[PDB]
Amino acid sequence: ELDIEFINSLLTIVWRFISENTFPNGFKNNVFYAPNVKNYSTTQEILEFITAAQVANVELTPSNIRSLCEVLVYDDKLEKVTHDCYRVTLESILQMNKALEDEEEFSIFNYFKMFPASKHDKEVVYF
Amino acid sequence: ISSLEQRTLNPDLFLYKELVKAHLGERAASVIGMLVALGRLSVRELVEKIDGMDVDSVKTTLVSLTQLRCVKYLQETAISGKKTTYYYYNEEGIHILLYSGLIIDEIITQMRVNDEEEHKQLVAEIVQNVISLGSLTVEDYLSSVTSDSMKYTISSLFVQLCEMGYLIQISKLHYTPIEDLWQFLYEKHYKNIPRNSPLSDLKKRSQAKMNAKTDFAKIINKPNELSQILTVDPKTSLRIVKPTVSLTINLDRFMKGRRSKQLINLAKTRVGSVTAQVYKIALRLTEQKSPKIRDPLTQTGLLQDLEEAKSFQDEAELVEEKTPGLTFNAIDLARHLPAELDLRPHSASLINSHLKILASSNFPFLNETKPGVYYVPYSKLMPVLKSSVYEYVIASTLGPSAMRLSRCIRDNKLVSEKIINSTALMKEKDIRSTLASLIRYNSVEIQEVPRTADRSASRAVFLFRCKETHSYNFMRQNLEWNMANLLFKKEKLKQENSTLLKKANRDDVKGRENELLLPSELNQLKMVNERELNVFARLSRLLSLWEVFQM
Repeated sequence: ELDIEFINSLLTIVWRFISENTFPNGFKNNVFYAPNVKNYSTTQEILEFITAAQVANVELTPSNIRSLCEVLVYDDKLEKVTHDCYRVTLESILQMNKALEDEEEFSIFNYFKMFPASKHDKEVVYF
Repeated sequence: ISSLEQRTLNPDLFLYKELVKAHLGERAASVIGMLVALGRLSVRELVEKIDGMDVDSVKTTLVSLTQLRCVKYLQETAISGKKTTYYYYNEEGIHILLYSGLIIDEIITQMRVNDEEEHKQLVAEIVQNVISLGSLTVEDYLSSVTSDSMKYTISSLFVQLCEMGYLIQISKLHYTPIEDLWQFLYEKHYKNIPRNSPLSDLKKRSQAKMNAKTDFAKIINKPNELSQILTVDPKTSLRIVKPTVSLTINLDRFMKGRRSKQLINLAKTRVGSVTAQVYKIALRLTEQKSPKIRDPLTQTGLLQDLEEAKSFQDEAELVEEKTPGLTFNAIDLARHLPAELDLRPHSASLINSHLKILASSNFPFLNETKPGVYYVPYSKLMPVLKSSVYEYVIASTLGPSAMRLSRCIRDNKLVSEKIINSTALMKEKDIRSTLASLIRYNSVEIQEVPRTADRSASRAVFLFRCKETHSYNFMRQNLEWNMANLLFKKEKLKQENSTLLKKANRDDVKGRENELLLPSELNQLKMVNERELNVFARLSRLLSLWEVFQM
């Protein structure tokens, strides 16, 4: 509703709850199953859960929570599955912060910085 | 203090002049600088462009650049009959100078599955001078060694390594340009016609073409055909190398193994952690028979029409699932699956359990024809491999919010800013800032509407495309410039510390416990060779990002 910045908090517990259907989250510190378990939960289950854990807003309505999770398939915190449903990707679980691997690009979160030397490379410099 | 002269260089001319000025001298860079900057060149043309070396000192370099595969010449003549060699450049002779630390530490890690031995020091030494000399036979390297206990050992691993790839013999096809190798081969199948044949000219064109298409694929696989291995048990050792051939290194098997290194890294962030290891051995088996990272038939022309690109996509999707090496099942993985996997003993049924999960992900890791028979797609995953790593280099650098728009513009594919803040959830000046810091790169274009007659921006709404190739070719060479800038500051640092490094080589050949010097510069030498190794650290880190868009 003209962008109250409370909505940055509600989709996180939406994201946390849709992650709970994948696996018990105590293993991320790593058991997974075949495609016989139902790791996913359709949007016609969370829309009751968001009314179950109710917020003091005015609508709590469906047919736009299906697009409120579409920013989380744009933020790549969950992927779509079975043409109408959504489930949390593996890479977004890694927000909790061992021989470190040889420069995976996909761990953008844990690569460190450096006090100013001369031999660095920045993206902009070819401007 | 800010390198602005180098911001205006052609980032492939600025790269290729730096991968030879550091390795070769400053005379090889002057020759190959003109070859990039002027295309095809003779010898009598190079002596008019360089102006500072004569006709024979350039011929000192030309017989040395062709030794290191950095020149892909052609010896052709005109109709008058003068045979004038037009030397060219080639990139894969320069990429072996670029990948040169990765090639050694790839063949080390690939030859730890055959012998638990110090070959990781020993096979690294034999590959160290197949690159530094470019082309060589085996017996001249066998001439330098003396002990037959090791001479038989290195001759055993030569044919063992060449068995599974990584080395083929040299040929003229290695030193002839593919587009000029094609058209001469295209004209073999044009003048072989009967004179005044009644065939129509478009069918006359197609008669020359498809006869040459399988003929062009034949010539490329002639060094890929293992006829060099044919030296079978003259006294013992049922297969050894051929002595009389000049044995070089190929890159198309290295880059293919380098592509497979990228795909396991994509899998570790999407589909489990233990099942990605199963995916690693899966692609490692069906590896040498895989198609190239780039069809050389594409760069022969052949895209003037629309249908030949469709003809290329026929055989591209053909080979990824109709090749007798590239069709595998869950039965065959346990034959090369090592110990200590611990998938809670190993059995092929639980293999097929974690082979099923590599099909249900949104990334096409492993689809299947038959329910046991899995295969990895290449025409379908490689155009979504680069799209995934491009979204996180934007996310790491331009913030995570810039990742959100770059995908929201990607699927909506003609979206406007009234539709952005409906399908995004940020404040509108924050939208109009992070979009503004994203049009500066080619990640999005802007599609204007001319509401009036002229194309005025006063009363007009703008739309936002997301072109693939304009956004990628810019990111391809933003890295390539940064890759070359980084070696420029490497060489400039070694050249200004030359009197240190000359003292570090001469006075203290062995006596480096005291340097025969003062401690006020060995610490200064410590912060030189640290930065001299830290710059190649950032090189290999950058080079993995760069080679994605090469495929």
